[PDB]
Order: sequence, then C-alpha cells, then structure tokens
Amino acid sequence: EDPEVLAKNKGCMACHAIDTKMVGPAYKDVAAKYAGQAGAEAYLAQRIKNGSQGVWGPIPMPPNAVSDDEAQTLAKWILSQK
Ligand code: HEM
Repeated sequence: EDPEVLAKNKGCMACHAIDTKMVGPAYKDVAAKYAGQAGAEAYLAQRIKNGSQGVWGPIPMPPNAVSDDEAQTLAKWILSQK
C-alpha cells in the first residue's frame, strides 16, 4: 500500500514525527540534513532494515523486518513527508 501506510503497519510513526521531535529526528527534518545526497532513500532503506546508532544520536534505531522494497518506500516516504 502507500508508503505512509507502511509507516503505520511497522510502527515508523511511533518514534518519528513528520516534523515534531520525538524519539527520532522529524521525517521532513531528516531530509533537510541529508538533502543533497544522490539517493539517500536507498541507503536509508539499508539503515531502516537494520537500524543503528551513530546516525542521529546515541539511540540506535531498532532494526525492523521491513523487506528491502518496503524499506525503500519507507526512505522516500520520510523525505516526502509533509
Ligand atoms: C519501520 C518503521 C520505521 C521507519 C520506516 C523508520 C525510518 C528511519 C530512518 C530512515 C532512519 C535513519 C536511521 C539510520 O540512518 O540508520 C531512522 C532513524 C531513527 N529511528 Fe526510525 N524508523 C522506523 C521505526 C522506528 C521506531 C519504532 C523507532 C523507536 C523505537 C525508531 C527510532 C529511530 C531513531 C531514534 C532514529 C535516529 C537514529 C539513532 O538515533 O540511532 N524508528 N528511522
């Protein structure tokens, strides 16, 4: 289904926020810091399927069971949030 739909079925909208700061960096904000990358949604998918720290803060994102294609839409979904 749509990318956002995935954010709810996996729980991505639980620690993140299209703009408000919660457990992780806002979604749109994430694109503001990585903006300029030649494909940050692809690597974002590799870091979204395994999660990790040294990314935004000392709180490594818990790895999710999102297939590679689902984590790819999850990456472009964050940079496309509102
Ligand atoms: C499957 C749903 C989720 C998606 C699509 C998603 C996506 C992302 C992306 C693209 C990053 C970059 C991390 C990196 O580059 O390694 C990230 C970071 C982060 N996510 Fe998520 N996330 C999801 C669920 C969660 C959940 C459930 C939590 C809270 C338990 C969470 C907490 C964080 C934190 C804290 C960061 C910042 C990186 C750090 O501090 O280590 N995420 N997430």
